[PDB]
Amino acid sequence: LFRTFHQYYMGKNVAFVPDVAQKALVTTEDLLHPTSHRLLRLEVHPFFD
Amino acid sequence: TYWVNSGKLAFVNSYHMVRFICTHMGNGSIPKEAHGHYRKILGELIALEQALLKLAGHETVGRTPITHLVSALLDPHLLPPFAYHDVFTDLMQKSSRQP
Amino acid sequence: VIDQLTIDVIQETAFDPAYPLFCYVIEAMIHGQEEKFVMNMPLIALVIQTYWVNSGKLAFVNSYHMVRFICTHMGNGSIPKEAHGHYRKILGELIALE
Amino acid sequence: MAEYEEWHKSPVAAYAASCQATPGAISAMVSMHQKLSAPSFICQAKHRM
Amino acid sequence: IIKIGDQNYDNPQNRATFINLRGRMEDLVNNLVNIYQTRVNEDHDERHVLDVAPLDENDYNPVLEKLFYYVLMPVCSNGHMCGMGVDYQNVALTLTYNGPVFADVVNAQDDILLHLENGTLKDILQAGDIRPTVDMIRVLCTSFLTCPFVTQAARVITKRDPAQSFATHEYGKDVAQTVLVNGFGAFAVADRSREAAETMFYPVPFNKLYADPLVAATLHPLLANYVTRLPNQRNAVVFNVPSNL
Amino acid sequence: LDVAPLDENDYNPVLEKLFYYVLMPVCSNGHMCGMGVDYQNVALTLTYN
Amino acid sequence: SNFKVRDPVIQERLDHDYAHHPLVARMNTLDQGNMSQAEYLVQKRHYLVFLIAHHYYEAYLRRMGGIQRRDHLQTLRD
Amino acid sequence: SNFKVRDPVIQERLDHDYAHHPLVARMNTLDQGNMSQAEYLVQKRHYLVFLIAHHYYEAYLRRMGGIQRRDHLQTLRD
Repeated sequence: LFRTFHQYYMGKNVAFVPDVAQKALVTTEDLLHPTSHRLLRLEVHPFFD
Repeated sequence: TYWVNSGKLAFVNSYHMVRFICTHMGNGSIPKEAHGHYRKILGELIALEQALLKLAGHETVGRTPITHLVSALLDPHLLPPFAYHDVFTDLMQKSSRQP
Repeated sequence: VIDQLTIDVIQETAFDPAYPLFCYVIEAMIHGQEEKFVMNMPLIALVIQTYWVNSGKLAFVNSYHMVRFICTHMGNGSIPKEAHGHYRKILGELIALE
Repeated sequence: MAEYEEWHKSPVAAYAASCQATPGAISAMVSMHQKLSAPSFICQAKHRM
Repeated sequence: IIKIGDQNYDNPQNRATFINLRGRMEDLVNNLVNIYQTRVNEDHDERHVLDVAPLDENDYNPVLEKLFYYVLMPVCSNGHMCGMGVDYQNVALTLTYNGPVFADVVNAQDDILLHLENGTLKDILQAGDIRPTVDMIRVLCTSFLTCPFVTQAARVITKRDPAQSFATHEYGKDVAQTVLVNGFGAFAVADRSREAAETMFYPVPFNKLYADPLVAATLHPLLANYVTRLPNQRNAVVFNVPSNL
Repeated sequence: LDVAPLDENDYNPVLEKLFYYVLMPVCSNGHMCGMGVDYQNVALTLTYN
Repeated sequence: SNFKVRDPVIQERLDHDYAHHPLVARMNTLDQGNMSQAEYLVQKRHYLVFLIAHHYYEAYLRRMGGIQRRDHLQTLRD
Repeated sequence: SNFKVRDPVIQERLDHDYAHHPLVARMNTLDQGNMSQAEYLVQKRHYLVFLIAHHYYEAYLRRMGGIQRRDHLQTLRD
């Protein structure tokens, strides 16, 4: 587990954020404002993701 | 000698003296009464930059993040006004702007 | 069972800049074992006591098995009586939750 | 010094002279260093500052 | 399904080929040279066999462990927790190769640092400010015998609850979890002794409550380079975890 | 300009900035100055006796 | 160093400095094999770690046997 | 005194009062040059500051070498 750790962070210069990790930081009023299609588009079902 | 005679604690002045009394010296060399007040400083001063990362977005603009722009506390072109380790060659390598 | 005063102790250890590295060496050598802890109970009663007297915080908070073994297997006055009370309140909480 | 050329003008020093010792004045100085730019205002209008 | 690396683990009848147990130390005083022969010969990057102690159903209960790591520690530490991995044979090389441990001329009930040399134990015991006796470290040396190998991770793929077995795709009926075997989670390591932690420990981010960059940057100076190159990932919610964990 | 070299792990830029600009002018109520030192006069006092 | 941890700074050659010890005679009985001269010094040091631990645990079990009746009650007569 | 700090009040001529010291022989090896008689007493005093500091730091590094194995474990035999 020192190999799989060191293969991944060696020359990483770009960091990706999923759809889920950028919803839990948005407040309750920013998500409904119409400048955000993309977070609000996949808010389809209550129970699923 | 200074925490026992008067009720006050020395070495508040520079940051590097306040940092070294916390990181080093877990001893009983300086009193536990005066050891807590130095630890409350760095324990809070780290707890400020946690709040400064909650406001600043996870997203960027180009190569430069948004966190570098929104507050001058996070903007690295502001420098601490006393320099002991060589800041200037670090700042020229990372600035999109002209230093 | 947990009051706000004992969370105030557990949180101060988590933000400690001078937390001892030696209690990671012990916990790696115990690695959650019944027999291997009883061999070392005259050692961990020194790491806890020299970390509760030198500073107001308490050690061996990382894993569950070190917190469980301190509450059950001593029943004595090795750890100071104030410092041993904070460990009992942790397992008093977890049982009351379930 | 040229006081018209820094990120710290005069009225920052005028506020620190009459601060209280209260921990609210610590968070006043931290919320003071917002940058008055255009993409700062996006970061406050989301969080309702 | 337990995935120990490549090979799946399905049945309890195939327990001996995948899981190797190690019982009491007092019972294993006979087969104990056969343990050290497997420390040198075997390839631990492709061993695919995990070492755990045998468990007694009247001793433990999983709910108190689950109420501890998932409820009480993410609250009280506010999520500053990373999965610390241990290299075990490099730990006891500091302890046993001391010199006051090895030489039997030194008194057993005597202070350690009066006799100890410029190594890592002079710097690790200067962190904890501990004055143990020579009996104390010599008992810690004995724990090297049944000591396990490198910390491993096993991904426990189970099916979902019968109220939740409706899924878009075929993998969507299976929920999963990686359990770090023989490792332990740990707080922010002291910055006065990061040199000693750099010779013993390494970070393994494997879970959402246990992948924290401000803790993981202390354990290895390459992730301290990663956090300071791009400060987007200084949060726990945002931080990138490897696709193999 | 005689300055010791920078350790990347121990440089820590933001925390020096929170101490000098925020936490010190509150607690001192803005009573601070920059101090100059004549370093070869510091040895002649400490050593030469 | 992408595959292992950093090596600790410890003073070399404990064999020349003390012994006068029976377990160092057990160290020389380890065969060299196909390992080089520098690699033989490494794995001989690791084998010393096993011998010290097996010695002090064997000494520990005799210590925790506890005090027994017949030897103790005979000495209370004097 | 518009260009320097005030001079401290310290008793003069440490050379005549103690030595009996090897580093004062190093002081006389400093050449006078074009400096006057009063100015030679000044810069010879400043050179004594450098010799005391270089001596006690060289003595300090030997002190922090720590206790070593072979010399100590031999004396534990007695």
